[PDB]
Amino acid sequence: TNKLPVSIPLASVVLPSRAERARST
Amino acid sequence: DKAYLDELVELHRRLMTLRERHILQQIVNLIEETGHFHITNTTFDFDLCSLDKTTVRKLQSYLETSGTS
Repeated sequence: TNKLPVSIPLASVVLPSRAERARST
Repeated sequence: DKAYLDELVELHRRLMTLRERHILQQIVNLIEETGHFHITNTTFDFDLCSLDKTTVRKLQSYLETSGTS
C-alpha cells in the first residue's frame, strides 16, 4: 500500500479556490 | 530506502489523529499550491507519498512545532 490517503473535513480547514482563474487541464 | 515510507506512515498515523487545525491549514495550503491533491464532493484527501522531497522536510517540520522563548 504505497499510498496513505488522509481525509480532512473542509469544515476543519479552508481550501483557496474560490474565483479560480482557469483550469486548463 | 525503506526509511522514506516510514516517514510517511508515522506522519500518516499522527495526521489521522491530529486535530490541530492550526497545522491542517498550513499543510493543506502547502500540498494544495503544489497540485498533488484531489478534492472530492466535500472533503480534502491527499497522499503522503505524493509529497516532494523538499516538501517532505517542510511537511514533517510543521508537525514538529515548538516554542521560541
